[PDB]
This record gives sequence, structure tokens and C-alpha cells, in this order.
Amino acid sequence: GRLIYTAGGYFRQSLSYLEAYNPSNGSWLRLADLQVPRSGLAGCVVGGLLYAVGGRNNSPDGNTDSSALDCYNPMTNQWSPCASMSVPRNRIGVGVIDGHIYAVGGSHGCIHHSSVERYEPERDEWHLVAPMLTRRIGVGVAVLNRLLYAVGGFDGTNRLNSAECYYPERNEWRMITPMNTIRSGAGVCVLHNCIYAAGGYDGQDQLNSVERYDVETETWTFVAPMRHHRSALGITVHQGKIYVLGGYDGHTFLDSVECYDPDSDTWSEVTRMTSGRSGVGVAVTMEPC
Ligand SMILES: CN(C)C(=O)c1cccc(-c2cccc(-n3ncc(C(=O)O)c3[C@@H]3C[C@H]3c3cn(C)nn3)c2)c1
Ligand SMILES: [Cl-]
Repeated sequence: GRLIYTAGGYFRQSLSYLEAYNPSNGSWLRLADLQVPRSGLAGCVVGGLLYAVGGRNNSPDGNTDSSALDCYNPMTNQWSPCASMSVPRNRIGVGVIDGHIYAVGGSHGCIHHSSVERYEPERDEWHLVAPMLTRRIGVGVAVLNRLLYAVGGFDGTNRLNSAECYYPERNEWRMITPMNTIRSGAGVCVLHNCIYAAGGYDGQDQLNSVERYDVETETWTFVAPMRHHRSALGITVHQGKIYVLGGYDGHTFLDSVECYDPDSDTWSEVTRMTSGRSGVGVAVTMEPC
């Protein structure tokens, strides 16, 4: 059985929580805390290991953007440090291609990154690759057909409807069709042949709208909106369904988890996180121990 892991996030300050939700039975487990609290981080999995990438420790004692990569082994319930990235990356996006982790965009103070770098677990090494054509923080990232997509975000001046694609064998970024909606701090993931962008912030309002990019047709289409408006949501895919976790609706730090069924085109309430939070990192792997 596979669990949805939620790492870090933010309520009043950055959080070190790691909890796992089991869609088979509705249960949550609290597991080993992150060594350093962090929000605006991303989660991913490689070789059954869970990686926590970037973010920022918002704390009474000071605010520190994170260049960290940390690894969680469900067998041991332990976090281990890995090599750090070239630069701190708050409000990061991440994607995995052929066992390598791409860290995309994010901020370091008022620096809004276009830079992109790639982690090789077998060497414990990061290396920079071609930078994006756009500076993007709060960027959505997904992998489809071993191509890496950077969707939306904030460029230091505007929230973006734009999106682009990285072609590894050419070390080259190219723009794709822009989204119909400006989305910064959205949830972005892949399901079947489409990149989904759920929620985010458009410069005025947190969004409940959801749209998907079909690579074969190069168009974005709206699907059913989520029940909750949300920015800074976590998102993942588990057994052919999209799950969205937490975020911010202009009023509340949400504990809502919703899931999307693409065949009925419907969203439904699935569970509540143990406490409301925004800016989490999420991924799916095997259950611990
Ligand atoms: C309200 N609060 C501060 C938190 O809940 C929060 C706390 C810690 C980390 C994040 C976070 C995580 C990922 C992306 C972004 N992000 N990246 C870019 C922009 C933008 O604003 O363009 C944003 C923020 C989410 C959107 C936002 C802004 N507003 C007013 N609502 N949502 C933030 C949000
Ligand atoms: Cl922040």
C-alpha cells in the first residue's frame, strides 16, 4: 500500500511535520519531523525514497530560505541530509525524470530564479542545467513523457499564465501554450496525458478553477473546479486520482483534502489533515516499516 506523504508547510510559522495519509483506510500517521522546519518546499520520490527540496524556514528567530535536499527512508523512519543545491529556492517546483530530480525556479530573498538544477542520487551531486526563459517562483512543475514543464508562478513583477517545457536531450526550454488563467502557487501534476493546474493566486483572488494541458493538442481545457478556493496547495496523484491538500483561501489555512475523479469530472472531500496549513510538499511512496 502506498501513502500520501505531506511534509512541512505553514501556519503562523513554518512547520516540520511529516504525516502520511492512507487512502485505503482514511488514517493518518505522524512520522519523523523534518530536521529543519520549512514551507514553500516540494516533495518527490525516487527509488522509494522521499525527498524534501528547498522552501523557507519562517520562524520567530529569523527567516531563512533553504537550499537543502533531505531524504526520508520509510524503512527506517529517518531523515538524512543530501548535498545542497547551488542556491536557496523558496516556493520551488520539482520534477523527477529517469531517477534525477529537477529543482526549478523559486526565490532567494528578492531574487526570483529562472535557474534550474538537477540532482543525481547515485553521485549525491547537483548540476545546473539551462535556465528557464522566465523567472518563476511559486512555479508548478510536472513531468509527462520524460519532458519537464514549468507552469505559471511569479516573476518578481507579475503573476504568470505562461508556461514552458524543458527538452533534456537539447538542454533547452521552449514556451508552450499559456494557460487560460493566471496562476501563482497552484498545484500542478500529471494524470494520463494531461498536465493539470489546480488553484493558485491570480493577483487578486485564490482560485478554485482547474485546467489541463493536453500535449497532443497543445490546448488547455477547464475541468470541474475544486470545492475550495486555494493557493499554496499540495498536490499529488494516487491510483489515477488527483489529491489536493491544504492551502490558503484568503481567510483560513485549509485542512481540506479533495480528490478529483477524471471519469465523473467531480471533486469530493476525502479527509482532513490533522491541522490546517499551506505551502506543503507532497509525494507518494510505500508505507513505513
Ligand atoms: C498566506 N501565506 C503567506 C501562505 O499561505 C503561505 C505561507 C508560506 C508559503 C506560501 C507559498 C507556497 C508556495 C507558493 C507561494 N506563492 N508563490 C508565489 C505567490 C504569489 O503570491 O504570486 C505565492 C502565494 C500563494 C500566493 C498567494 C498570495 N495571496 C495573497 N494568496 N495566495 C506561496 C504561502
Ligand atoms: Cl514564504
